[PDB]
Amino acid sequence: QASTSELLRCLGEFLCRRCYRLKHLSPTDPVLWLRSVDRSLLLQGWQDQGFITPANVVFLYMLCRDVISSEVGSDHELQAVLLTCLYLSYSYMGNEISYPLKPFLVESCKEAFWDRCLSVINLMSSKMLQINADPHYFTQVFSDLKNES
Amino acid sequence: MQKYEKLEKIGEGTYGTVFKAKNRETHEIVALKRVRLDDDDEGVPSSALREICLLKELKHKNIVRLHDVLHSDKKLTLVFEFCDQDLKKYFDSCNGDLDPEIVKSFLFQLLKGLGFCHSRNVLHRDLKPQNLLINRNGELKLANFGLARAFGIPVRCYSAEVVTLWYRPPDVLFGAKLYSTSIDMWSAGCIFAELANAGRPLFPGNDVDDQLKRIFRLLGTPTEEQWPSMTKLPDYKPYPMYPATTSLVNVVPKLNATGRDLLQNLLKCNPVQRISAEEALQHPYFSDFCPP
Ligand SMILES: CC[C@H](CO)Nc1nc(NCc2ccccc2)c2ncn(C(C)C)c2n1
Repeated sequence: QASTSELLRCLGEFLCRRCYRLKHLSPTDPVLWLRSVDRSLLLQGWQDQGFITPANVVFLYMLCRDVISSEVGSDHELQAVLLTCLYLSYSYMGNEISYPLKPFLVESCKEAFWDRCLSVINLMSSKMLQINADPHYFTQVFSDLKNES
Repeated sequence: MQKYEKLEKIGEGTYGTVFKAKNRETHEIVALKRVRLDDDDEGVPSSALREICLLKELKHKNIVRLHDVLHSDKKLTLVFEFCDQDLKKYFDSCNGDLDPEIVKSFLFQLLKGLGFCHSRNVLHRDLKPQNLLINRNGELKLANFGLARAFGIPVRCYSAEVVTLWYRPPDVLFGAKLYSTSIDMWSAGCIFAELANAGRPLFPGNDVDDQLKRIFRLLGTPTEEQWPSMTKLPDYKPYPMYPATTSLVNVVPKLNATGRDLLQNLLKCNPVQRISAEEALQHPYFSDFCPP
């Protein structure tokens, strides 16, 4: 359970449990949305290597567990929120200096995406640093993600 | 914004435009960094969001202060404290001739800001004079965190394409994929040398090979005993052995023996051997000084 595929499944299973209103969501749906972005960035030459690693999935989960409401009303909304969290993980943890917006944007309203970005940073900036600076916090988050299966 | 009156354009940053502005309600002078969100230059918001995330957590007198972030139109405006000049311009204003006490003050303040970043698990990775802001007070502030990152989480590698060439350490020039706080310590040594001379870069190489040669020609070529993992680095190649007997006296004429010793401690080729910011501040070069 330290494989990337296993942890992504754990995240997908967590999202299905969190978002109880989404009756037709598959735990593979988030996995598919994340892999697609990472693959598209590789193929289009934005990165040399894939971003989705075990530690980056732990990071993304840490954002999702605090950001994503149980009251999300659609699968589309979940995707928009999750992809916001993913784009902030790319910007914070990624090895390239810039990532483009296009693969992450699924909404027609661009300004709602940037507003959600700032709202997430306001909530999470401290924890984003802490999970780097505090190895026991990282281990605790990684353990929680595992226990989501 | 609408809360702020634009007074003039300071310049372009790594990802946006920088203005001097006035807060229309408190009358305070600030600096605005404006970032366009409807790009044809596609990745720019990414570095800005990173800067916002880090600077929210880095509140120190020797790190440029982010006050607010506004989202108003198709733009993100970051509101910072205003500083009068950068060190690069300061060098032009004083004909590259700093008094020794200002040399000490600037290094001290740089090391305090850098020590604070390192202790909070942040690497700056773009330490150079233009990223150092100076006040008429004589206060120095580390700015421009767009290339910076948090560190500590398990990672395969970091980018070796960091730091402007002239300020990049030998290990990163040899393609090291993992580095620590040592990366910024080398760059601070490079700045120290500019301060303590005539404000010109110590190692102005034209490419990676030239850069490594410049460094080794002055400092001497490290041996396997001084640096056992040097030959195992991804872009290692054999260099000539230049002697470690070359004097630093004429390279940094504003520095005494104590000053030259601190410089050599920052400019160790083996990153493990480089002095930390915390230890540099305890160096006898700063023992009789002002702030504490
Ligand atoms: C854009 C060029 C200049 C590079 O140092 N950037 C700069 N320069 C600043 N001030 C120095 C300066 C003022 C006027 C002209 C030239 C340089 C400054 N003050 C706050 N900030 C940021 C952190 C928003 C500042 N940024």
